[PDB]
Amino acid sequence: EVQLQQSGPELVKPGSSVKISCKASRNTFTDYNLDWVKQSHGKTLEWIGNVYPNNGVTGYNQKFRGKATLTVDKSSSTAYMELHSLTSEDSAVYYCALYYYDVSYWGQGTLVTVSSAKTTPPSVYPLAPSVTLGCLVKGYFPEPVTVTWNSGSLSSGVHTFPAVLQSDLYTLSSSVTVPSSTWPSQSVTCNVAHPASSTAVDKKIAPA
Amino acid sequence: QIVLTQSPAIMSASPGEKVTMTCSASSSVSYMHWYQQKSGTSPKRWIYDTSKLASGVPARFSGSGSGTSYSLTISSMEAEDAATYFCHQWRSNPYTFGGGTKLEIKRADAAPTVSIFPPSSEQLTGGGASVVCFLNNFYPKDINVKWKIDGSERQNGVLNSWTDQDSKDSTYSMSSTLTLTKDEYERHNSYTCEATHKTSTSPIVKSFNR
Amino acid sequence: LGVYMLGSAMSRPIIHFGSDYEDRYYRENMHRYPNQVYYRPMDEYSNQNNFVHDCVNITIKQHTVTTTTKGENFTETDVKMMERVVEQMCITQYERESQAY
Repeated sequence: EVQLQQSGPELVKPGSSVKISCKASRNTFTDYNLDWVKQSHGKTLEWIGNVYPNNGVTGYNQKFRGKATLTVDKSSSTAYMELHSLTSEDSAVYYCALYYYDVSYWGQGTLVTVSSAKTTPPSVYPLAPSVTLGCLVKGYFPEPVTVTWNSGSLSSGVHTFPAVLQSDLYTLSSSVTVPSSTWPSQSVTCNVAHPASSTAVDKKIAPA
Repeated sequence: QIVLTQSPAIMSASPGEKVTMTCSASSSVSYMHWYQQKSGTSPKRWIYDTSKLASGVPARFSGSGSGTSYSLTISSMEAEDAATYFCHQWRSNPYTFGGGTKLEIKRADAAPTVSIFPPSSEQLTGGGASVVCFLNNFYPKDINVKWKIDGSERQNGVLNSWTDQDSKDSTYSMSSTLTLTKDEYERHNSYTCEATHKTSTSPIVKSFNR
Repeated sequence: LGVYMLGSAMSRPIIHFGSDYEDRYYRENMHRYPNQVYYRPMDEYSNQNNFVHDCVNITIKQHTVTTTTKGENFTETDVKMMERVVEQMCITQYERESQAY
């Protein structure tokens, strides 16, 4: 019943700093430990440090001293990681992880992209010809974008492909198979959200 | 800095098979922990204190080990278990993770379902012309894609992207996007996406006219 | 407080608890616990366990008053853990008094 909510993705300029949050909700533990862990390019995991949020105590990995600072607002059950003086190697997904004996919860992670590039929104184009439809989400920065279909009512037969990067710009696609007969008869929308620019785009697939 | 080394780094197993992966420490730890991470998700604690299963972890998993050698076993491999597993130690600062074992499942071979789409009228209206090819639910991963614009190949201007192995049916999926300028698109007629694959002994062709 | 003896510093030992979570906690918090013990003189005790029991209670008590003027607080996980490390320490202090001095 306890859950960890982390803050949303950040695009930061090299040299600047950012601060991310991890809020523990419906929690009832007195003394639990909160670790912070970094994941670089979908693979390698590194421990940064920890805080025991209920009285004081704070641990660091030597490698991140001078780079991360861990604190807690124990009035609102929110734990913070300050990241100083960023560079490109600090681009990564950052996780908070709660531990209390048997119990463990991990946050959904916060994507930090360190770049001098400028937030750009995507353009969404529909892909019209069981049968297969799609959405092309092209020319955005930074990651992530999430793609839903009919707001999540369409989950079976969805493929959303990882974004790949062409000339400072990301492009991803998502495809959906639906019964020959539900389309065009029923309304097919793909919903795309780019949390950085704060655009949300609902493009209907109509037959071409 | 206790170093953790996991082997193998990649492993394939058949449904039903007993699978074992090892995590080895450069020095003694008292306990080992293991995490599962699937594509898109955050790691989740799978076994803690060497042999205890976390909540919602299926019974077919087990852990053991002592000193510097620890293993994770699955008595019967299922499609859901395809994922990356990491070990982790809390013996001393800095707490470290292993580099992961990536576990994939063998399945009977399947041919891709191929769909090509022309550029939408929005795209042409503002700048360019992206022709997209989907290639879905195939096994095994090794595929290959060539575009033809009126019988001529094109390598430059083509973004490919693969999914990881599906948890339900253990297939793979790819999209190939050929992107062109409006001008070059309205200068040609026939648009073919073309895949090579173990299943068929001859190319899989999908085309359209403009 | 003039009835107590105070022992010299000792290295705090590592204690093992039966789970990694507790082992890590202890090792991460142990600098907050005492590294000297208060005791009553040896000539009041018949056996080792009675000396250890008093040394434990006296030491926990003084340490919890000294450090709540600082502005520290202790969870109950901390008092249990102090209980275990201070017991060991009281035992070592007993062996100092009776064998080594």
